[PDB]
Amino acid sequence: LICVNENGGCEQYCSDHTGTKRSCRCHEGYSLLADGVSCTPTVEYPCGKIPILEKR
Amino acid sequence: IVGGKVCPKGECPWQVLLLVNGAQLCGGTLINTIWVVSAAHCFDKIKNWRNLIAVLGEHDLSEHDGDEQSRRVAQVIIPSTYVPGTTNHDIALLRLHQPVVLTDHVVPLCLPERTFSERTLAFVRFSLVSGWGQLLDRGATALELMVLNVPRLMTQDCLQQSRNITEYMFCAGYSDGSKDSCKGDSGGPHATHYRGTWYLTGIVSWGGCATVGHFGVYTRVSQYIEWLQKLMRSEPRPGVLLRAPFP
Ligand SMILES: O=C(NCc1cccc(-n2ncc(-c3cc4cnccc4[nH]3)c2O)c1)[C@@H](O)CO
Ligand SMILES: [Ca+2]
Ligand SMILES: [Cl-]
Repeated sequence: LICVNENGGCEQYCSDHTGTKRSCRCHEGYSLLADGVSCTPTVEYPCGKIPILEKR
Repeated sequence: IVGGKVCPKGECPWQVLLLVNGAQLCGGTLINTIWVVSAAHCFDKIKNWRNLIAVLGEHDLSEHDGDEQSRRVAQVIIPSTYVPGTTNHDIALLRLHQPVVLTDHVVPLCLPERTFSERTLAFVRFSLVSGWGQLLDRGATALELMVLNVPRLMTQDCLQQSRNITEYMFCAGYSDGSKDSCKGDSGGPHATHYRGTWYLTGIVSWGGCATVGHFGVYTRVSQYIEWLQKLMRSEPRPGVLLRAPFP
């Protein structure tokens, strides 16, 4: 898994490390799940989500 | 916006309207509670830097519905490399005098990391552009916020398919004269969806509205991520206009 291909499997941000190693990261207002790839909001109004559509 | 549709109220919650003496100037994009990204050229002819207002939560300019939030613009930051009256480096970072309050109608667009934007977002074909600009070339501006889905072109392809695009720009839209961003939309967002979240990838630049044989030109935000992030960590300086070294 490299960040250049398929975003490294990351939902949001991806860093390559020394070896066959990759870390995904999330924007402020999100936290990374235990899958190591998914980002879940930690605040009411995270960036880049549309509240009226998220509630619908 | 030419050939788009009304953005349903609340579905473009990062869109900013910039006003000078109450008059429509340009669009912008909210990226945090105090920071707005717009286009440098919007500020080429500002006389009184103290009468610039940013409005969040706007939708229909004919009415007040209580979701609007207005703020004074405290700082307008422009790259050193921008030359007034031209297209290259057409980006501005605006600091609001007081934060906006996030609500169902006021939400920032995510400013992506550079690597993510270059490696992933740059290959998402379609993105949304929005604003209250002209609905037609040589036509009236919109009273309701409009939005348009546009496909992005690699610059080689834009040059070939066109009947000067730098590394700080990209082309998007249509060459058939039907669909484009227009005067009144500059500074607004080109927003890209990836896996459930929207990100800022372009700024509506200038300037030929839905002209047959030509595509819309957008500031390539990925080139400015580090510049923006450093400025957002900096203290404000007296005087509204600040020219900041680029890179
Ligand atoms: O030169 C000036 N600079 C100020 C200033 C401010 C605010 C707005 C404009 N401004 N004029 C034209 C356009 C524009 C054309 C266009 C075509 N396709 C997509 C986006 C487009 N935008 C535009 O954004 C200029 C003048 O004010 C000269 O008086
Ligand atoms: Ca209104
Ligand atoms: Cl204010």
